[PDB]
Amino acid sequence: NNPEYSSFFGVMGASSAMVFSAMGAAYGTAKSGTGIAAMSVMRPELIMKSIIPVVMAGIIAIYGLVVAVLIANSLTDGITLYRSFLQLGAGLSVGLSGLAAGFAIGIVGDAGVRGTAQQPRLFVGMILILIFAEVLGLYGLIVALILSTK
Amino acid sequence: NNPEYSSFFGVMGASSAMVFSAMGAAYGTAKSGTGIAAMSVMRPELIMKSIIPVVMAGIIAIYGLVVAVLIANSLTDGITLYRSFLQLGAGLSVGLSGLAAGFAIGIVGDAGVRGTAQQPRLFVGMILILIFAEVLGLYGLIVALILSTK
Amino acid sequence: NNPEYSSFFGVMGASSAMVFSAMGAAYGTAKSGTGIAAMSVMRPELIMKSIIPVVMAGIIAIYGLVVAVLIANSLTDGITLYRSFLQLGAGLSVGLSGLAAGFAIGIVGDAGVRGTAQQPRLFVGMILILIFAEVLGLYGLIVALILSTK
Amino acid sequence: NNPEYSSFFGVMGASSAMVFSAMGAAYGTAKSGTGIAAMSVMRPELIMKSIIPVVMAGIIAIYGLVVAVLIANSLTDGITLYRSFLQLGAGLSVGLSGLAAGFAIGIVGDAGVRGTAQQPRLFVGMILILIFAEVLGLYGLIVALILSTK
Amino acid sequence: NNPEYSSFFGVMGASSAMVFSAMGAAYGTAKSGTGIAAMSVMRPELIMKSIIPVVMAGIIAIYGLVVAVLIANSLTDGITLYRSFLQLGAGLSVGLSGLAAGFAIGIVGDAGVRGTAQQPRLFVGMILILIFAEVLGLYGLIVALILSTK
Amino acid sequence: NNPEYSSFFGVMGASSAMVFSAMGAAYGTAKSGTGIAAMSVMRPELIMKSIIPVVMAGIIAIYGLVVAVLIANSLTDGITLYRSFLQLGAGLSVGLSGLAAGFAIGIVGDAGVRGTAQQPRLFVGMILILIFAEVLGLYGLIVALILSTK
Amino acid sequence: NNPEYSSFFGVMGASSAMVFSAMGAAYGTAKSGTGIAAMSVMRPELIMKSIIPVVMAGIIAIYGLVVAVLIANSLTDGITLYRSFLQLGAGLSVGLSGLAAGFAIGIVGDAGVRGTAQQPRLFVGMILILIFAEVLGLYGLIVALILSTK
Amino acid sequence: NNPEYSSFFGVMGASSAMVFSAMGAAYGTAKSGTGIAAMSVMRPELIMKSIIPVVMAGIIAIYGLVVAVLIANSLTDGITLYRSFLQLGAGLSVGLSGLAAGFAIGIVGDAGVRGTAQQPRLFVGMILILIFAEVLGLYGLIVALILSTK
Amino acid sequence: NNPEYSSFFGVMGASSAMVFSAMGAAYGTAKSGTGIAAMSVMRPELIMKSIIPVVMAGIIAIYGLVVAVLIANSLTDGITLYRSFLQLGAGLSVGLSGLAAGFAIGIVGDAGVRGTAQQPRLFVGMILILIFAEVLGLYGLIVALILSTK
Amino acid sequence: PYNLAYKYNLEYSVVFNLVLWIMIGLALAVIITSYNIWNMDPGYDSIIYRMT
Amino acid sequence: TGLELLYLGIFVAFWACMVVVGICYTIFDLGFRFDVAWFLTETSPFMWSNLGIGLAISLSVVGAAWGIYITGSSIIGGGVKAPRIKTKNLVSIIFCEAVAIYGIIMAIVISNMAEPFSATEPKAIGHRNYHAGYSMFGAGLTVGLSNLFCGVCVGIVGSGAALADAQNPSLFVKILIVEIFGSAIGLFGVIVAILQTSRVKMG
Amino acid sequence: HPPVSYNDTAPRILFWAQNFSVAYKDEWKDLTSLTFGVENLNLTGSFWNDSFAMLSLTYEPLFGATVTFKFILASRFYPVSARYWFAMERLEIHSNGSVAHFNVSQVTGPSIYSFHCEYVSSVSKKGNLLVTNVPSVWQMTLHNFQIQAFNVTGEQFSYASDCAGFFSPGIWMGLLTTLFMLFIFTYGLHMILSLKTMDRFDD
Repeated sequence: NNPEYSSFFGVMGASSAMVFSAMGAAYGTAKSGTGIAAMSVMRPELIMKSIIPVVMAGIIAIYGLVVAVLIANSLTDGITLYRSFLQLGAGLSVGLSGLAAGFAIGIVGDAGVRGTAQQPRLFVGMILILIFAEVLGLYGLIVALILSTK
Repeated sequence: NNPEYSSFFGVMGASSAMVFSAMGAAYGTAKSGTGIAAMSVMRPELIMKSIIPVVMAGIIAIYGLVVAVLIANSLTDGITLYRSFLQLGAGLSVGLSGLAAGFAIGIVGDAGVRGTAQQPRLFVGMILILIFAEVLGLYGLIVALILSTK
Repeated sequence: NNPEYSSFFGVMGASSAMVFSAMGAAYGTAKSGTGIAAMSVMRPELIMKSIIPVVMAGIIAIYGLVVAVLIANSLTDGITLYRSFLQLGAGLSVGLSGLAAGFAIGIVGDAGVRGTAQQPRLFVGMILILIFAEVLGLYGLIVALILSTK
Repeated sequence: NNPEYSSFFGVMGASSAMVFSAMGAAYGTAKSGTGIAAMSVMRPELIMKSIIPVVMAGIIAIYGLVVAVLIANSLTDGITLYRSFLQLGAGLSVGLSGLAAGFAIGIVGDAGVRGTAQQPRLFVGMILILIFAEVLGLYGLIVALILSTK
Repeated sequence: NNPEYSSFFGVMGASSAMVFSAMGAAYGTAKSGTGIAAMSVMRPELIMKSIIPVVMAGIIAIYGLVVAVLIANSLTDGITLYRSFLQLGAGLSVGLSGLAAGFAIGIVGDAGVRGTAQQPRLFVGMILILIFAEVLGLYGLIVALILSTK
Repeated sequence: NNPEYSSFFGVMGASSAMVFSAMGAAYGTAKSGTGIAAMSVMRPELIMKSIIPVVMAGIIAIYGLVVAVLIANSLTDGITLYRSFLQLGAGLSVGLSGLAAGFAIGIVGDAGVRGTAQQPRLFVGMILILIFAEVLGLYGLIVALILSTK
Repeated sequence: NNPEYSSFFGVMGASSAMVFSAMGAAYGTAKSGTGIAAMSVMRPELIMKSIIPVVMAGIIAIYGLVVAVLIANSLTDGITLYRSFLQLGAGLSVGLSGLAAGFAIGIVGDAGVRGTAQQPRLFVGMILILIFAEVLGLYGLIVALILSTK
Repeated sequence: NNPEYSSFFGVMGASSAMVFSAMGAAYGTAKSGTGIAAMSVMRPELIMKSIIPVVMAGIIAIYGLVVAVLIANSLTDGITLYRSFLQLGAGLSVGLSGLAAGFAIGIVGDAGVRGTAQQPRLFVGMILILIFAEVLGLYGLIVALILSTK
Repeated sequence: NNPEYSSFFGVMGASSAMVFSAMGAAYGTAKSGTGIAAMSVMRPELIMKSIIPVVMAGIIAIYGLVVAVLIANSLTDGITLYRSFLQLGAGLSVGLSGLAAGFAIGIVGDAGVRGTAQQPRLFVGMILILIFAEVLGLYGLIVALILSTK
Repeated sequence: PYNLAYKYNLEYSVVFNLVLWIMIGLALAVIITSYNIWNMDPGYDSIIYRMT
Repeated sequence: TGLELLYLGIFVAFWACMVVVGICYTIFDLGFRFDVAWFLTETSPFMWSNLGIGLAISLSVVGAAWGIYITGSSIIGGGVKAPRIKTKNLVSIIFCEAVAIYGIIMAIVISNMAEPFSATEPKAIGHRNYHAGYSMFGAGLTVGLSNLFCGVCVGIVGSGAALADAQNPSLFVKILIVEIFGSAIGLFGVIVAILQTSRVKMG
Repeated sequence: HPPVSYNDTAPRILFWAQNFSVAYKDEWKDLTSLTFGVENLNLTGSFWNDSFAMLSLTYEPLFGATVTFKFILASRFYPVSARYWFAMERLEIHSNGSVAHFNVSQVTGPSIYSFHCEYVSSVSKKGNLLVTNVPSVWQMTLHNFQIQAFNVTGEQFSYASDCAGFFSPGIWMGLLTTLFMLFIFTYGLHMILSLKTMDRFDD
């Protein structure tokens, strides 16, 4: 009685959970990567302090991957077409949130890296905005986990 | 008796409400933060003064979370295809309201940060202009909440 | 007798009503904030005056919100397909009219703010074009209020 | 009872597993090599260091083979049409992860090897930031194997 | 029982297999060819030894050619409606793999002949970097030999 | 048994074959001849020898024209719905290969006559690069004849 | 048995033939005329030895029209849906072949004319290019006539 | 016997004829006329000598009109549904051939205007090139005169 | 009897009759008015001479309007659906031909602005060129009248 | 086979619409993100000045 | 500049898909699955009335707004040194609100005839209303875009007029004549609309 | 299953169904067993003429009532397409003389080709096939039906024609409204993306 072709939702859902988050990840190592390259060109002594946004990009990768595997292992062929659809929606939400976090972390990491070298007082604010990007990723993760067990 | 696939539109509403506001916050914080990294570098005495757009983008993200979670926790299988459409409309409404609000606060915050770099008198009026866009987002939230519980 | 799918037209109308008017109000705030930020460095004594178009952009948002909340109240499940259509037309019309009025308000605002920056004599004329734009926005409100009961 | 040519989602998955990865690794080599041609202008002794990011760029292509060969071997005709979907999802996931890793590796290896051509200290940060790109590709392969085996 | 219009899946596979690789080889000959044309001016002695990436783009195209001829060898009208799909996937895969490999080889070989002209030491390193792209094209070959024989 | 719609494919392949190859030749001669005029401005004695890529561009169109005539020879009203297929496959394949070849001819021949009239030693290397393009077109020609015979 | 869309297709064949031929010829005449207008000032005497590419775009028009009118004279109502295929393919083939030929004629004629503004010897090589332009036109003609006789 | 919509094709034929020819003549007066306004500033003596391309655009208009009215007076309700195809194709053909001579005349005349300004000897050739363009116009009219009466 | 909905063709006949024609009219007037504003700056005596393009853009508006009024007079419920085809064709013809004449008179008109600004003699010639465009507009009219009353 | 139908799914139109919409939406998102990440600007300054 | 590339891609894909589907349907001789009567009989005339009204007001609003800001920017630029400009150029913004009223009044004209049907079966029920509400749609979009472009032309012409009035205010009426012409074109639009709504009746 | 057929001089009417059932007292007398496999069915009242035909499938008097079903088959020419189109529009159920009438849904197509829609039924949702009131306690369904009763050349049916077509009419106007909404929205988004910051200030 369960309608067929239901799993187009969930199978794509796990993927989409990690797709846009993967794009955000590739963005997060990108621009801040160049900024860190420039600021270790000009002064190598703060090279270790400039790695935090890269770790944040890793954390956004975590945000994508946890929901991705949660959708993957919550799968079957005879689904009631309701939960599968919910998994699709959760995947889209978490992926798009991770992509937003990737954009924010890349741009702000580059800006704050190029900033802290001149004025050291910008480093703390850079860190704060990195926290805000993580909070965006967590917002997406929250809705994803709600939709994973509704 | 209910139409098939009925409840899906409300879940897409939750996803849109979430993601559009997430985009809004990710942009509202990013360009404002570049403004901070470009302004505070030479007038670092205003670091604490110019975090207001970031908090406002956070408020937009919270609006997105609360609407998305409210819709996600009201879900069921037995919908008459009339609750789901209202939830979809509410979700799109608040999501893109947060998106436009995020853009507005980011650009106005960068402009006002540089302006108060040049002229401290702006600060209060700058905040007022930020209140305007936040209240636009609040209007969107009003309509979304009226539709969600309808 | 009641046609199926009768409810999605009017809710999307109310959506569009609050959506496009919100875009217009965002436009007004966006451009007028760039104005005031550019301005007050030279003449900080006219900041209070430059809030004239900003409140009016907010009022465009109020137009859209008024129609959206009205349509939100008047919706139902047992629609003969007629009322929902009236709601759709009213909402989309007020939304696009708010968009137009808001953009006109915004760029006229920045321009006339510059005109006041140099020549004070242009300030009353700036208010003139703004009041005409607000009359346009009020047309957008009033015709939609007519349509929701036609 | 199985619908026609049922394996084709999984066959397109076997394709997508290395399609997007061939795009990605190609991108990564594409900008890296043009960078190297400039680096060895003024410090030919770093022709050995030039090979570091490229051997690691090869891993994207390795991953493109990982699931592609697996599914080129495990394919059959009598498929319930759902594992076929799973394989499609896995393939497109690992492929676009190959794109992500390729993009990040190309641009970051490029910038970092400029900054190593100037400052030798930058090398440590170059490797460190390079880590996260293969972490991302790994995440892609994780989800792809889960879907290829779930 | 085999549905009508089945053999095109294989035929269009064999079609793409070399055609997309031929687009790649066209770029491969275009870019590095123009670069060598530029670099004959200052070092006429490097003209003959700069042919390397062009020969290699040749083999990139041989990959797609081999797959295209193989599928033609295995081509038949009485297909089981599964083998033709494997041929489709194989051909599409190898063709676009050759496309990307040839493009990357062209641009990297162009930059490499720039670099070898300005400094003879780059001649070996650039060769190795080109070997990498050839290996990527070879993986594109590999998967297509597995599938078109499966 | 084959319906009356079984020869669209063959009659359009016979077109495609010359068609895209002729686009290729019209790019090849278009760029090359412009180069020939530009460098006949500088030394007129190489006006004769510089005609090689244009004869070669004609050969690129031979590749499509001859195969097209073969398709016309093998074309009939009562076709098996499986020889028409191979005609379409071969025709579009050789066409697109010729397009790629002629594109390469344009770019490479123009840059080659530039760097050859500048540096006379390239009259070897330019032609060496040229013959690769014809070989690339021959790949398509081989498979086109094979499909015409399969 | 005999459809009417067969006649439709034949008429569109003749149309597209003369259509694209006219496009090519008009473009060629435009570019050639611009070239003559550029060259005429410093070289007033060669106004009588400059019409050649215009005449040869005319020859492309000869091809386009002879095929178009030949197909037009063979139109009938009792078509077995096969000669219609041949007519459509012939017409579109010769048309776009004439388009490409006229494009090549325009560009090469303008470039050669600009080169001949100071280099009278370039005239010979310019004719050498012109002959292959007509070769492309002839190849547009050939298979189209073959199909019109098939 | 002939179905409804049978008369439809012919009227778009006549229309498209006059439409595209009007576009051509509009562009003919477009470019050449502005060229006159730019050129004749310094040579008002040739005001009577360069009206030829404009009247030639007029002649293109005549062609369009003649075919359009020819189809207009030859259409009927009970049409065979083949004559409708003939009129559609003929009208399309002649219209866009008028457009073809249109842009050819526009570009050629704009070049010839200031080409005559600088060197008055260009007049010997300019009208000859315009005659070639009008030969293409006649080509379109020829195809129209064959198809419509067919 | 009359097929239902048959009048739709005629009503779009009226619309398309006037719409594009009026586009062109208000474009020509618009742009000639700006050019003549520049004229008003630089000399006032030719203001009576500057009214020429505008009244003829009005003539374009008449070309549209007369046909549109004819259709809007012939409107009714039970139309044969075979006259309405002519109505629609006439409408789209006269509309877009009014657009044609519109931008034509506009561009030629502002060319004539500066042309007569520096040389009063060119006034007669530019009037002649203008008259050609309204001959084109009358062309746009007459076939519409023929078809709408055929 | 007596031309017995293959049981074309009931309300296949709605399924077709939904699958088309979701596929094009995902395609739009991935393509716009690809276009974004393609045109990044590393700055074209600092040592990049030295390398021009 | 990627947005226009996106739009071009969208349009190209849409058009190519339509062409491919059409040629395939013609090839396989499908039995009027591209049923025009199916596309049309399932269309509520309420669409026609409501969208006529909506377009009629929307396009007028958009054009009037466009003229409003164009004249606003121009007057504000010209008044920097010639503030006597504002004595005269406000007639342009009056013309913009005229552009608005031309559409608003006709929206009321269409809205007077909003009525129900209480009819379900399309065949031969409400034959008159089918053409009536449609015609309301046609007239509405006509008057809408009419007022739209009228406002556009009036606005940019008023911009030219203001920038001319900066240096000499005596020629303002000599420039205002062309605005009168644009108003006349808008009136042509309104007249076509009334001729398209004078023989209609709903329900 | 062997389909039932009008096996007089030449088979002219064909009809299949995987199931067929009717509930009189709200419990379903399964009539699948009596059809598609039963050799002898009472077909006395069936009639054949070109574009003019009837059917009469009488059964045993189960549940104390003689059962019969009657179907009207005809095809009307249309010049607009120059084709004959057959349509089914009324079904009668004769129980003990009394007749129960059932206007039929949009079951239609060309006389050339057959018609298949999987499920068709009086009971709502499963199918529609309703008529004015008719509060009888008889509901019927037809799992995987099929019919081909014009220009029948043999026991084989003709090419099947789907009822669902390619679109559901209940959402086409909704699709169009969404298209217009997204058009105006992308206009707005194109406009807002032209925004950008301010550069260095004036003094």
